[PDB]
Amino acid sequence: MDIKINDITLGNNSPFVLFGGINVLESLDSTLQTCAHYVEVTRKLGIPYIFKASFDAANRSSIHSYRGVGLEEGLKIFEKVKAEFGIPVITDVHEPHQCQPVAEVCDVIQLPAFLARQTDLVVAMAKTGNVVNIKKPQFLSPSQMKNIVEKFHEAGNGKLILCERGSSFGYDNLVVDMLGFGVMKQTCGNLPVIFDVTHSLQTRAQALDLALAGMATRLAGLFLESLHLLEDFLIRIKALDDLIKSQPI
Amino acid sequence: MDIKINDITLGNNSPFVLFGGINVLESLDSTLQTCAHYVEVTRKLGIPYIFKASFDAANRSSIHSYRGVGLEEGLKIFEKVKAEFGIPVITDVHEPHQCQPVAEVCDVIQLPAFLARQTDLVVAMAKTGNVVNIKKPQFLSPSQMKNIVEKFHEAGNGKLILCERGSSFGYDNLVVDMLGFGVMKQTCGNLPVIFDVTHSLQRRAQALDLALAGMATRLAGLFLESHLLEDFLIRIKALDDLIKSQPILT
Amino acid sequence: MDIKINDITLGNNSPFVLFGGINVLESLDSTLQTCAHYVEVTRKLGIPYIFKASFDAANRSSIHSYRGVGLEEGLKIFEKVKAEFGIPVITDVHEPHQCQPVAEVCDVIQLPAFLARQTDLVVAMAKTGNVVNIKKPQFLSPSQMKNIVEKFHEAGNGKLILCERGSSFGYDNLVVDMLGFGVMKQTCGNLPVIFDVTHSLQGRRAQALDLALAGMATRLAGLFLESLHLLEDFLIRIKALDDLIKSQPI
Amino acid sequence: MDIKINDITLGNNSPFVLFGGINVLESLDSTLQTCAHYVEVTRKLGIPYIFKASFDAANRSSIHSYRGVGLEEGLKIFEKVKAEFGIPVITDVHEPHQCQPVAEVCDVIQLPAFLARQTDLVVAMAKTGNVVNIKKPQFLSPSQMKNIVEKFHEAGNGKLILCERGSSFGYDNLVVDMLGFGVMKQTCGNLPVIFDVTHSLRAQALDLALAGMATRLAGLFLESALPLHLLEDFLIRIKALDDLIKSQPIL
Ligand SMILES: [Cl-]
Ligand SMILES: [Cl-]
Ligand SMILES: [Cl-]
Ligand code: NA
Repeated sequence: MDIKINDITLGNNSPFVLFGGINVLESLDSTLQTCAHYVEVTRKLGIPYIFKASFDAANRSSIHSYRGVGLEEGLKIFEKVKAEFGIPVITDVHEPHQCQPVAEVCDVIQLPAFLARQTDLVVAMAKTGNVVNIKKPQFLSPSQMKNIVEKFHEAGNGKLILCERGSSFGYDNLVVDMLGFGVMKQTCGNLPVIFDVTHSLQTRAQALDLALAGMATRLAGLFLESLHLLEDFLIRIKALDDLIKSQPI
Repeated sequence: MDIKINDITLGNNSPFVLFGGINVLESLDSTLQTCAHYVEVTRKLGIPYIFKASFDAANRSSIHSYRGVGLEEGLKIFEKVKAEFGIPVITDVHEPHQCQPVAEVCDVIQLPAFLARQTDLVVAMAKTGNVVNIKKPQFLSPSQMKNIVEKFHEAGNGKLILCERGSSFGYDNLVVDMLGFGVMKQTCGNLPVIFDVTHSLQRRAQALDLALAGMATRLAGLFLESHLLEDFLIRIKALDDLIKSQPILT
Repeated sequence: MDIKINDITLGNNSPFVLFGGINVLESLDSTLQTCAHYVEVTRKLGIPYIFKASFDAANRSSIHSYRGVGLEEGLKIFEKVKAEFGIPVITDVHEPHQCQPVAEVCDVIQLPAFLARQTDLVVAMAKTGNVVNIKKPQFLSPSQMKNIVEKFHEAGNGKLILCERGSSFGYDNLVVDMLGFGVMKQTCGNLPVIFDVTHSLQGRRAQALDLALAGMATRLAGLFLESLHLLEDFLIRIKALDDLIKSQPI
Repeated sequence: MDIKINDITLGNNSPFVLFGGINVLESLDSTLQTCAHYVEVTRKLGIPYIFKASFDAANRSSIHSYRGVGLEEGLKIFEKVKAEFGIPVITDVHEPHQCQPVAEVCDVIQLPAFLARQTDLVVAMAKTGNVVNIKKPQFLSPSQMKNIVEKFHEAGNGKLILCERGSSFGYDNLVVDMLGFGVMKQTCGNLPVIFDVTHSLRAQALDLALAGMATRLAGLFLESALPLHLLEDFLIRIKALDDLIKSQPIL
């Protein structure tokens, strides 16, 4: 199943889409400058591009840590991003009440990994009718993903992306099971599967090897965070994706 | 470090405390009935007991499964449980705004595993001044519990219980690392550590083996998401009494 | 199923048997000293005891590392240990040809964990008719032990002990699944199950005590352990727990 | 570091080498037939090829299951393969005494994973001077491969291949850590790394093989286990990705 995001076709047998941008929104001008760069690079490489950021640092590690710009100022920055660039955007939500007004602005809304089993947030996300990105928790198997998709379907929204970020492997370590992408396609009705290579690594030659290996299994998209390093990175990812997508299934 | 919960002393060198009750509150009548059974068994054996229930069923497996009575009517039920049995109670909270009103009635407030890194919730829980049960995520290592404890301490609350639930072990399976109890005591100032045996089991023989193994390491309490109860508790009490009666090694 | 090893009765509902000694035999005199210590402590505590050592260093870390005294001198030392102390002994074998000569002298022969699926070694060990200790590989699940047991039975030997040594847990780490003991008992005919606490690991001997107590709480036939009187202090506590567990009806 | 195996160059920056054949040697005519098919297909696509089989199946799922033709007859069969097709061959050794007899006939000798820490066997394999494939145990981390490599070096043999076969992942189940390849390259001096996709496990073998080879590897290790007739379709896709990845500079 493909999904249309404005102009963009996202699917497991389509050219890969890049989801990319900043950990946490800090200021308008800082964001425009990051986004500008991703757009120029993707535009000449001809890679469809969706801008990502959080407006809220929900898991900030110290009670004195930066909070983010908050919802109100974050949606303003997102509104500026879409008007200046004409691209879709994606952000995460952590509370049912945030869902409707986030979804008014942001093309894709994201269910945070920690919160995948929070049923009221699932329902409030489903209700908006928007494309939803479901971040697979490190503690859930690719087979348990259908249970979450079932909830979204029962609540009447089938426009779902599944997003891989690694699996718990002993203490304090992650491994990405390259067979899990296939399992998710097979049990979840060939919904778009994308690969969050950045969070898979947190526990760069390493990021390139991992991104290539995951994209070799034929995926809808790549999901990251951030002289000319991105561009050279994406040239290599595009070369692989083009080849893979050109072979019959 | 011991924690006083009304007339109960909770600590890794005190007689173990049983936490248990019902999954989700629906009615007063139904709650009082379950709680009465726990009370009668634990009283007969002399085991301290804290009644546990959710007012919001936040991770129900179907979206349309009953969501619980909700905050307002839930707290009314908890009030009547406390009045009728004279025991402490515990419930989980989900948003910052819930913490104060819940803490007015519930002696222990519980931080759900999936919220354990939500800084706003941790702060609002800390500010109640109540005893807090921290449920350990199955993907978090025992040494990472320190970081959560730290956040609570920064926000002014040291009355913390750590609740073991098992660890991710390949796909689907959980294993309980019996060494992780000691790592938590050692790294987290010997806060009371309790063992949620049920979650780890996703059969009576299995629950018994696992509960006995954990209690053998010397723990403040046993946490169920559960004369069947009585027979099980007779065995746990036997082990706990033996272990606790002996001094920690020289 | 219980096993007689000379005068010792090994079984999951019998008093636990301690297995211990040294890693690699170095000389007759230091062997006899180490054994005397274990014998002194276990006799005074009333615990049956089987001495263990390797005559071999098959996995020695450097090609220049110490080899051990080897089979011929190894077997001589085991003869002397047995004549001096009148206790059974246990050693590992890594090659099929080693099995019959080693079994001449050693009461129990041990299938190293790395080799537990090596069909020729299984067969050669089985043919000796001796008591065999099967080390569960860290990479095998408890439900797979039935397959190795089945092979030993096809090769004609049912005097089998199963030995837990932990399971792979990410890179460079082991966890012991306390539910595995019960799975082995249930699927392998209640053969004696023993717990290699020493290999399951890797303040600190705090750790070995915690692990040993947690494992013995599940009701096991025996324990593998290595040594002012730490061994004594550990065993007093393990024996108290074992006596309680074994006095409860299953 | 590259290794020459007769006229084949094996290396992490060279066209991938296929190590393929069967599990256990069973009979002469069947072996030759299966080898013929591998040879035909790899020759057709220009893929360097090394025939693999065991003469001693040491971990059979039942004790009286056929162990294989044994050393003497197994080496005769390998001789016939090399004579008929003119390709290199690879087999596993199980005891020190086997190492010399096997190495005089076989181009690559393999250290089974379950024996990987047996020092006596490592020493005797090292002393042949033969190219050695080291099979990484599923319970061993990538950074611990350097300890095995060091024992081989100490005994005088540096012609070593590292073979990935997956890592234990909970019970009864394997995951391949795609970052494990780079760790082995970095810590073991960029010795050739190959990927045993068969023992790491359909559509799956292909996904897994393509992911592995995307990280830039010296070879692919499989048993036909694949259906033998779909071999060409499988290899066309591997070769396409390998040719892409190898054609770009590193970094
Ligand atoms: Cl996660
Ligand atoms: Cl092992
Ligand atoms: Cl292995
Ligand atoms: Na208060």
